[PDB]
Amino acid sequence: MQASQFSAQVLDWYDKYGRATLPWQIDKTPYKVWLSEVMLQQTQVATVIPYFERFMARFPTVTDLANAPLDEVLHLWTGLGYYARARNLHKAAQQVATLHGGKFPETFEEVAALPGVGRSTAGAILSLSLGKHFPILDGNVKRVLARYAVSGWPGKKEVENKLWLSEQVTPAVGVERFNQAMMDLGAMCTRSKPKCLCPLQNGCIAAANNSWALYPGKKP
Ligand SMILES: Nc1ncnc2[nH]cnc12
Ligand code: SF4
Repeated sequence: MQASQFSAQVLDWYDKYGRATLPWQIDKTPYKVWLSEVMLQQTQVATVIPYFERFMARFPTVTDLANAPLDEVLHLWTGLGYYARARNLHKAAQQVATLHGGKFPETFEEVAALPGVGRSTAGAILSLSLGKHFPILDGNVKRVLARYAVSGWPGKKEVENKLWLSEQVTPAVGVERFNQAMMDLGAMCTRSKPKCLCPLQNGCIAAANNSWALYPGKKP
């Protein structure tokens, strides 16, 4: 499907079903988006909501998080699992306080340099909070794009580079809505039995061939 049509269809879909009412989607700031992305990396949205609210109440700013004892951060994280995220979260907060005077960085390199934040997460933080022109590529997005019929295992460098398709379909105008739409689409284009309610159904190769099971490829 033509890139221009891909982004246009996803944006039109988001405008009608794009439920952007979650806490981290209102009065967005790099800090709030970063915090939510880290919590959402390996935890379901329903579970994350109360923690996000608790964290924002206890740590209104990144400096408050940086100055808090690690033990307190880990205690509040209890129940989210995958604590390496919490440890990196605290280190990143301290890096922001130390290197950026407490102002969460708004430039890609400085964001990506934070512990626990990669190319995709950095792109998400800046695109969603400031509308900066960056594409994303998490598990949800890989699924949607792979189902352009990319059958290789994303674990392979060449396949990962191929998927990073994301750049081609991601627009600058409306990037915040498009990136959120892609994540919503992949989360609600599911692993099993996708609900091809999808704005890409008229051009998706997997849908046309009823072959979604082949994309993305599984670890060989
Ligand atoms: N923006 C987002 N909305 C819902 N689930 C997500 N998982 C990762 N990012 C997400
Ligand atoms: S049409 Fe179906 S398989 Fe294709 S992107 Fe949409 S949900 Fe996924």
